[PDB]
Amino acid sequence: TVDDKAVDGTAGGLAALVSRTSDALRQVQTGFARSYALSMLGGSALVVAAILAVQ
Amino acid sequence: TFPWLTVLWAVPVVGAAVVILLPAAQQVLAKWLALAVSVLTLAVTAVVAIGFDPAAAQYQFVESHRWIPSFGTGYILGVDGIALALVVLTAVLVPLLIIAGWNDASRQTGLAGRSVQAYLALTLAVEGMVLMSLVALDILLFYVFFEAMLIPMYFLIGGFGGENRSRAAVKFLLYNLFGGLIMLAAVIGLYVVTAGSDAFAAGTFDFREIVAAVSSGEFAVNPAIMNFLFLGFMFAFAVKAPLWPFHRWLPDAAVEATPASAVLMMAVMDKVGTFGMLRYCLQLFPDASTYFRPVVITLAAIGIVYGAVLAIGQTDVMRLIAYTSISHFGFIILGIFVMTSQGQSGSTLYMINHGISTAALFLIAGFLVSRRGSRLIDSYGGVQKVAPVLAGTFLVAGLATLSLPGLAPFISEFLVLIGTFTRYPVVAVFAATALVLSAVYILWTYQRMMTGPVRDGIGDGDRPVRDLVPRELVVVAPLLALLLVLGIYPKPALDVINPAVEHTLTTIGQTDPEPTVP
Amino acid sequence: TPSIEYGLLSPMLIVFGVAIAGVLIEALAPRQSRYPLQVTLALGGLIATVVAVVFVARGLSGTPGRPAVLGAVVLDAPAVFLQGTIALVGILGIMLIAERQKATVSAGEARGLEDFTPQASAVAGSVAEQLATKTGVMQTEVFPLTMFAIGGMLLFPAADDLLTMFVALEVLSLPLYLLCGLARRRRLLSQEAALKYFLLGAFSSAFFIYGAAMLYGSAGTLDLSGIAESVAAGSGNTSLALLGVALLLVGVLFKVGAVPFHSWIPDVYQGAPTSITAFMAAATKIAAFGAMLRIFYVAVPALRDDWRPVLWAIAILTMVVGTVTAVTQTDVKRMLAYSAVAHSGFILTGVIAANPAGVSSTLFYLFAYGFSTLGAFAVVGLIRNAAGDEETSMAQWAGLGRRYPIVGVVFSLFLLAFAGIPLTSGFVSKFAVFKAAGEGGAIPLVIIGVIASAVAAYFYVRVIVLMFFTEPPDDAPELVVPSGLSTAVVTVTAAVTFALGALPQPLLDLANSAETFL
Amino acid sequence: MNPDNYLYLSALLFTIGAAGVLLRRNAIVMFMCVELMLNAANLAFVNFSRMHGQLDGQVVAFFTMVVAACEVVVGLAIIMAIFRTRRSASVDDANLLKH
Amino acid sequence: ARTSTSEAVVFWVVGTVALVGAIGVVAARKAVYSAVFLACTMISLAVLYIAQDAPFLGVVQIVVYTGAVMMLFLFVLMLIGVDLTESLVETIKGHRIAALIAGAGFGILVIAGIGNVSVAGFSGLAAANSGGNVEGLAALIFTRYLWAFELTSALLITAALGAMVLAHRERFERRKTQRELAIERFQTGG
Repeated sequence: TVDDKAVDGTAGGLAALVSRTSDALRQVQTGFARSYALSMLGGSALVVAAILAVQ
Repeated sequence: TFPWLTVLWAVPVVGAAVVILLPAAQQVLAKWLALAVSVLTLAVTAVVAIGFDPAAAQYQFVESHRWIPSFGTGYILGVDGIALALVVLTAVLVPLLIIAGWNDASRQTGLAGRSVQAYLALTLAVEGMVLMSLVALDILLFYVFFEAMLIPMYFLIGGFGGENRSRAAVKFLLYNLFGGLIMLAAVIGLYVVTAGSDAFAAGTFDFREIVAAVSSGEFAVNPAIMNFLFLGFMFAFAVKAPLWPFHRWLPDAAVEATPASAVLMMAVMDKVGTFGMLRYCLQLFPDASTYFRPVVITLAAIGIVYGAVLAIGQTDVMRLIAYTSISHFGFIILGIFVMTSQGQSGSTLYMINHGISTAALFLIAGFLVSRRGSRLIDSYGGVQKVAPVLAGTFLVAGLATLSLPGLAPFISEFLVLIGTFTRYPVVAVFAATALVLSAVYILWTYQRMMTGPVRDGIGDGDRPVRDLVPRELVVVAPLLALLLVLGIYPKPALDVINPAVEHTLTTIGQTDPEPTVP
Repeated sequence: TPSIEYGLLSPMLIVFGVAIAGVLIEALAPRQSRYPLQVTLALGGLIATVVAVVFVARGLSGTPGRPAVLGAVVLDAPAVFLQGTIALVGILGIMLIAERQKATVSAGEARGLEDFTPQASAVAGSVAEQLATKTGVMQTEVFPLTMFAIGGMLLFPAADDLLTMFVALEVLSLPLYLLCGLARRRRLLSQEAALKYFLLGAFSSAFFIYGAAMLYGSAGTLDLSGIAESVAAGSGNTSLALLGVALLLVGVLFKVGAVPFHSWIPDVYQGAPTSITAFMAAATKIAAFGAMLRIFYVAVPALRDDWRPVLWAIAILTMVVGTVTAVTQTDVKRMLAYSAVAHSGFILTGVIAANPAGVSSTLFYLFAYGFSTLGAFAVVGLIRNAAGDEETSMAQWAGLGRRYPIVGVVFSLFLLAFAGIPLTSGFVSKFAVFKAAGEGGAIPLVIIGVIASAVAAYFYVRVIVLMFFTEPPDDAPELVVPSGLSTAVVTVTAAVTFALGALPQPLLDLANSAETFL
Repeated sequence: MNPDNYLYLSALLFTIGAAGVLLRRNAIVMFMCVELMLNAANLAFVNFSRMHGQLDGQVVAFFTMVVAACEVVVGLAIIMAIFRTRRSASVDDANLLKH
Repeated sequence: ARTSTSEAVVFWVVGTVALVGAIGVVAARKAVYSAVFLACTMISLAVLYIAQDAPFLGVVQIVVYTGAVMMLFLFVLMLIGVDLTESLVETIKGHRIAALIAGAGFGILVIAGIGNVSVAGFSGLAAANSGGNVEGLAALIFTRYLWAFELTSALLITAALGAMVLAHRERFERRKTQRELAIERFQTGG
């Protein structure tokens, strides 16, 4: 039980986490060019990070 | 000055290239040519071993060329006692695995008729890449081959296997490649550290120079960085050579892959993990290895007992042998990391003996599984009556994996256990229990299969269990012969291994503890 | 008067003159003779460009480099390296683009295997489009457009000032905007891809120009060296320098496809013509990364402590989101798109090194990766549904390798290179960038890239599983080899990906010699 | 009036342009918003060139205008092809490639 | 650094026009209104260029963008509609708020980055425009920026090629001539 559920189960849980995160990220590609543009404009994260790099 | 080591690894790869390039119609010629290349590599191994003087310097047959100076790595080969031992193991096994998997690729379709040729070429490429890893005295070269040899075997598992071949192949490759990539992180960290230290002219991968510097104390580095790099190496070598927690991939693949390929994975390739643990981890990171020595020792002993127990609990022959190999890998790692001359020498001889013993036992079980297409233990019974020679060889192999003194593996397990007692007696007893556990999962398996009233369809019908054919006799006889010889007279192999072990223990600032009595 | 270094500017001048000549061929050459001349004029020109570059490389043997047009163009070792890489990749891309249909029974053979719709102005599936296909007409205007792109991508690494980089960025982007909408099949998807790429590229270019404005404001000049003197001299407005760097980075990251800006790549690479996909995924990545190397190693080194933390995050995201999103992608083209997304972050790690090893590793990475990606996309273009549509759903690829062992093996090599398994240029490539990052103080990025590569190996490996370890389905896609041009592309590309992985010191010495900017 | 005010206006204009590209479906409106961003960049160049006592930024404004014209024409071509196939110029409709 | 109060008045009125024009471009629900607002913004920016000692740039702005907005208006009438009043209703869940937030944040951040700059030295343009604003632009364009000027030709050619490849419709889709129509069993009258 330990082998099939703990040792194998930890790796399987990591795989399930990776797969769920992949699905969640893939939902981010809504296919709307304006959504991609919204992500790019939120790329002002870069502007704020570079400006805050002074402090 | 002849490139003996270079040719040793080159021949299998060139042979794979020729084989895969043969016309599909030359399948028989392909089999024979692959066997011939394996035998030629074994002859090269024979000359290398004969010319090797264990009383002489630590590294022999040293070949050196510039390969990638930008990365501080050069094509540097050189075989020591331990590398020589594992090279001999790989060379003696590979032809036997070839004649063992003679018909393994027959029932495949596709590949434009090259399924047999692909099988053989993949086997040869695995053999050569393992050899390159063994004789490589360059850290980056060794990592290159150590990681890459995963791919030929990934194919060899995925193609030429059972229904779960895809899943088991993926799990194997991903586990091992994740470990290898962690070791890549560690390798790059080591390069940065060497570049940051005045001991080297530049960021270096030359194993000998780095070892000399760390021993001489000039290459003094923060213990934290050394700990992390050691852990990076350890993760990869542990997933490769299965240390208890990380063993999980090996059972499935060994089950799914054809028996010859599974043996090539376990007996030969997985050894490379422990080999690396012996050559690099200890001789690159002595202080870190010592600091982590208790934890790794604990993991190895737990793996011994845990694999023994699981093998006991396995209903599947192949899964049982895989877990048995896991427990034996626990023995090997325990003996290597106890840093005792008895321990390390016994664990090297244990790599040899376990390779041969698992090869024999697993191939015999593979023949039995071929006869009747079930891997379930309960599917058999009273096979000893129908196929007396098969049962006799299976029992002999089990005895070998059981660590019986009349056979080779005992000489090693004993040596390892003895070694463990001088530094961790509790752990030594904990592992010694595996002597009982081995009897359990070996003799109970033989009882369930070979003894009792003959099961249905065993001696009759379309799936009878016919005795060993002459080819299986050729596969089996040399393995049992080596087991007998090394059990009775391990003196030559031990004499080769001991100088290397003594060199290593001198390198890492460790010595066999003095006896209690003055 | 101005002095024009014609010998220096020779490659770009040759490409742009060839593009102009190709437009002339379109303008005043009869239909039946247009394609033979264009493919003649284009390929030769690029070959000539390649030749020019090597002579220019000989020209820069003594001096590190030189500006050409009173600034605004500097041919230094990195510039010639990137220009040569782009020239070779353009030759391969145009060999893909020139591939005509496999004349079956009719003479309507017309540049369809290149996947270009006979008349892009026609409504997809209209009677006019069908009649054009039957008549075998091709819009040869593709060849000039492609050439123009190369011209821009040749300049964009070599541009030595903000105005020239912006003009080159537009000059390379507009051709690609147009090309993305000309696919022969799934015309709706290609048109959508063209619209998305145009809209997002125009957005990114607007950011690029606004950042150029801010940098000019801070520095009082727009020659890169002048900007570096200003920022290092502390005379300019530091806040404006930072804001301009960030806004410029927005555009360049869109061009390479960092996760905050990558969203276009999946769709565009899926819907664009497979030939144009292969061409762009290499050429645009190379040109954008060359320009970014120039900006971060020439224009604004002194502000490293200011922009290092940003790229860090981006790289992290790029490697994670790029790889994780690919794990569960089910379309081969889209999976390769996300693979490119991840390798953009891998490159950015070696850019973050901010040390000469960073530049050398980045240049090698771009060369090897561009070649590998071009080959992989060409192969994905060779696979066809029964209806002719490029079969891209991974399920239809089951047993593809078994039915076509040669192409299966080549594509598996490309996938392993992307994963970075040793013996492939992809390994050496990722190793170089990671080594630069670690030696530059960015070891944590090396660890995160290790983890991301471990995650990505899964989706790289599942495709090999589908090719080889699964039996082909009932409706398996057939391999169409339209012309010897595509075969030559595949062979050259795979051979490069393999040789440049086994013996990379050639071209790695050239990468090292290109470690300094003018 | 501090000359810096111009930059703020430019920053505002670009911002609005950006918002436009995110908010308006009609491809022509998106093109006009992109033109707004490019022209804001031009305004920043003109102000900075005035500040630095050189016509460089004014020159750069010409090339930006050229790029804006070429970009608008290319977008018009792409939109014409898409409109022929679909008879709609909305960007949201080009959603086939996704996930 | 404070420019003449006349320049202050010009900036305030004209930039008010420009900002309102951009806002109308984004907000007007009739595309023709948005086109006219764009024309207004371009005109205002041209006026600002002139006011900033950039006569030629402003004048060329007025000219070229008159042309450009005329064509964009034609394309609005073609592809969108003559007086179609678009809904401007958010179709992507919560996208409107996210776009407003991102745009406002980027604007605030860019303003913060710009901050006070002119106080750090504002060298008037008189030394440059002396001898001819257009003369100075010619000196720069054809001396230092000659390569970019040449590449503008590549931009032009690529635009033409895109227009011809994607827009021009070859013979197959050519509309029949009146001459052609009258013929064919006496079409349109039989």
